[PDB]
Amino acid sequence: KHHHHHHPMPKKIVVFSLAEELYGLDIFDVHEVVKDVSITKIPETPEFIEGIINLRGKIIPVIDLKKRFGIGKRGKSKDSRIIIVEILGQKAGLIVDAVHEVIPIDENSIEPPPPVTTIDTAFVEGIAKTDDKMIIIIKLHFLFEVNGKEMLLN
Repeated sequence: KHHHHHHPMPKKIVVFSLAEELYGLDIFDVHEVVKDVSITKIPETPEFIEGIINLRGKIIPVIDLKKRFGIGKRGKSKDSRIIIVEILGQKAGLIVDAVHEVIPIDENSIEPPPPVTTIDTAFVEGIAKTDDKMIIIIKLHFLFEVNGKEMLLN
């Protein structure tokens, strides 16, 4: 890849909400955003695996982040979406209450989480701070890892 230095190209975070809290992902990790509809529940899976979607002929497992993180089960509406990401070279869907904004940030303002924070640090890449808000940048790596093994993943 040939890079350009003509003008500043800031880190852009897609900010979404889960109940009363703000979370983010780098736009680079956001492949697409689909509506939170027609999730087919799959028997014998963990509760946080809401099910699957059929997206253009591909099976995509969808996680409910509130169930994964232990967040209050409030905030769902028509604004709900499924953010398509890639975890270990596989497509995955993350349920969110809404994509609110896309904000530029200095990557160097992102702080490592303390040992114990809003959600398990296993799920936290770093902590950014916007408006007068805390934004946890989610780490995608282990979202599907149940004990030593990946569910519906690998």
